[PDB]
Amino acid sequence: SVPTKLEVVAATPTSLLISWDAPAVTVFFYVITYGETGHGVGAFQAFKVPGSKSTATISGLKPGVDYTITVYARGYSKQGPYKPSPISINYRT
Amino acid sequence: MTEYKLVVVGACGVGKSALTIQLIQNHFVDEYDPTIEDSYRKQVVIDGETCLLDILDTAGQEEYSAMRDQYMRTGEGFLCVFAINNTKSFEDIHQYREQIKRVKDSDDVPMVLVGNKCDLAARTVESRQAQDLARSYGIPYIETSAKTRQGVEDAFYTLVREIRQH
Ligand SMILES: Nc1nc2c(ncn2[C@@H]2O[C@H](COP(=O)(O)OP(=O)(O)OP(O)(O)=S)[C@@H](O)[C@H]2O)c(=O)[nH]1
Ligand SMILES: [Mg+2]
Repeated sequence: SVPTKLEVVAATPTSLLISWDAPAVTVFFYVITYGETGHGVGAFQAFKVPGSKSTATISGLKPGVDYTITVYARGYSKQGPYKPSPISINYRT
Repeated sequence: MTEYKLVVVGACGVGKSALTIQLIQNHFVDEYDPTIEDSYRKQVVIDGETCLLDILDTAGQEEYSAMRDQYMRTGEGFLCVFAINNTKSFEDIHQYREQIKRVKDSDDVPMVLVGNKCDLAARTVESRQAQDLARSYGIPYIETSAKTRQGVEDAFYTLVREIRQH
């Protein structure tokens, strides 16, 4: 929902450069997750990037595998914790 | 009644929150909700001695040292958590330990090395490696799954035991 227009802008067989559009409000950080399409609970890897970024590099992917990539945004507002729904795409097969 | 300040640190997505909620609420959280900061308090009996667990469940891969230094200064014990399907999270442990040592100004801080998600089939960090790492640091290693509850009570209670035996 809240970061929009998640897309892959560069690829290698082992790595992806992804990009998204920041929301209007200030963000503390984004968490990026990646695992195989249809993975069970917990079968993913995750890292964090500052809220000033709107791209990230994912490494150590298996060549020719289909992945689900998800970007979460988190921060604080006067309404309390900012916890919007993440946005996801699938890439490679 | 004695209070123990425990801090759970480690990379993003390893199961720090799932572990803590499993201990506190006896339930597995299968939804991924990246943490900002969460604090929990629970009265328990460990080895027949009644005590209060004051648990800080931190955000993975904290970007700002001014944040990190606060909870590393107040914590009496640290669960250093990685995930057995995440090699990076394993290598990251070294930095977390270094940071803690630096803020404490000591080599002997009560700590437990925790390898979570042991219920997973496809594993990329072997027990051997983690046993070795733990050995070299001079701390316990506990394999856990927050999904099945394997080793969860063991991890936290062992950390409490380490603070008691400091
Ligand atoms: N299969 C399996 N999945 C697990 C296990 N522990 C946690 N998970 C899942 O992994 C995901 C991450 O769990 P979580 O506890 O939120 O990570 P975290 O370390 O707290 O993450 P953060 O707050 O630093 S970004 C969740 O979907 C959770 O259900 C486990 O032992 N086994
Ligand atoms: Mg968490």
